[PDB]
Amino acid sequence: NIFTPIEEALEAYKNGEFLIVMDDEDRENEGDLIMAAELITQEKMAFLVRYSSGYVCVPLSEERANQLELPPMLAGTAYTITCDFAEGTTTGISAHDRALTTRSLANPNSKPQDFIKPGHILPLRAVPGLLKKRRGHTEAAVQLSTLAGLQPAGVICELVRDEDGLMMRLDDCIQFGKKHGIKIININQLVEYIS
Amino acid sequence: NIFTPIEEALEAYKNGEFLIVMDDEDRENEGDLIMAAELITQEKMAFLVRYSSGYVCVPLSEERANQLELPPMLAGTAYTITCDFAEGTTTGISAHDRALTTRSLANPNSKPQDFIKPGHILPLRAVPGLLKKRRGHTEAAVQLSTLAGLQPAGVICELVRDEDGLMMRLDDCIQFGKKHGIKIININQLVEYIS
Ligand SMILES: O=C(CO)[C@H](O)[C@H](O)COP(=O)(O)O
Ligand SMILES: O=C(CO)[C@H](O)[C@H](O)COP(=O)(O)O
Repeated sequence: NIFTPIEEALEAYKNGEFLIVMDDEDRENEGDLIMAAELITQEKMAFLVRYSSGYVCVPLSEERANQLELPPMLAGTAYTITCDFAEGTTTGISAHDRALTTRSLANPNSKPQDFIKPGHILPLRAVPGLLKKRRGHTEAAVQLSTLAGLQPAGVICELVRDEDGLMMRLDDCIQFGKKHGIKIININQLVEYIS
Repeated sequence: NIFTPIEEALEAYKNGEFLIVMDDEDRENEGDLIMAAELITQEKMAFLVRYSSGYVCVPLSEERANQLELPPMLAGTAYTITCDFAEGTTTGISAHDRALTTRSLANPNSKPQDFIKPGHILPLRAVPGLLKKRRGHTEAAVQLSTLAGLQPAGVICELVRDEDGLMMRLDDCIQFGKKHGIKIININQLVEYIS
């Protein structure tokens, strides 16, 4: 009575909804909002930023990051050099611009030269094999997109409490999901489904 | 009747208050919260994240960034490789951790090896000469800290509207300052003072 079955969650994800994603069933886990990169709108980005740390990340497969010439920031969360999609952005940081950059990272027609680096989005490199190889939120995002038949790209950020800025643990995530009509899943659940 | 005189603003800054900082007097300017890096607490970081884009940046002088071995992210806003202060942080992204990292970047006793890279704070390299050479929010932050007799390090983020995630222009910044008891200045004002 807490977690949504995966096949129902995937349909929500396919229809451009966020999912609240926990590591497993533990009450002390902190929740992330995750949705498909190609489906994030200005309004949905505004929502994500409003209720999160605002350190908005875009999980991509290593292969896709390689195609887009987004190398690891250095040579643990696998940050690439940051970026903005050049055409149609100004400040880069706005909900509109962050959403556009995120959709562009998912778009299979995007080219390396279409992006300015550094920028205001944080792409992440998901390991090949995804959740079977690393049970990270990065791998979860790309896995969800893959299972949904979408481009292997997601967008994520950590839920934070309005009251005090503490990250939302399970109880608060359940409350947030109820208030905003967002389904909750956990990574263990996803691993079980694909295994 | 909008902008606080610089000497009064500096005293507020010295006492660990944020300032709302605009480029000049134009009503279309978007506002940033800026405060001294060494003075930011868990609670003040929570506040900054709550009302901003959450893409929290820490302006440092080039000399200080060089000392801390924080090279430009690539070889426009001058991002360095991101970082977390290692000791006393866990997730890096929490208000507590982001605040600690920010204070640590200001601390003249901090050493390069004290930080993990990449991380969850975005240090920025302010150009030598600060606002006399580049009228950026990066240079403004380091200038304010310098004028306040503090370490040449600040912390900044863009104010965003709760309603729709649009960046706060002047009118909304005035409202925000009144609601939260935060003074407003502009960069042109600061340039005039130092010139
Ligand atoms: O959720 C997170 C860590 O709690 C962050 O969103 C991170 O950017 C990606 O997570 P991971 O390192 O688990 O892939
Ligand atoms: O305020 C900003 C741009 O509007 C951002 O905070 C940026 O990180 C630093 O600004 P600048 O490039 O002006 O130094």
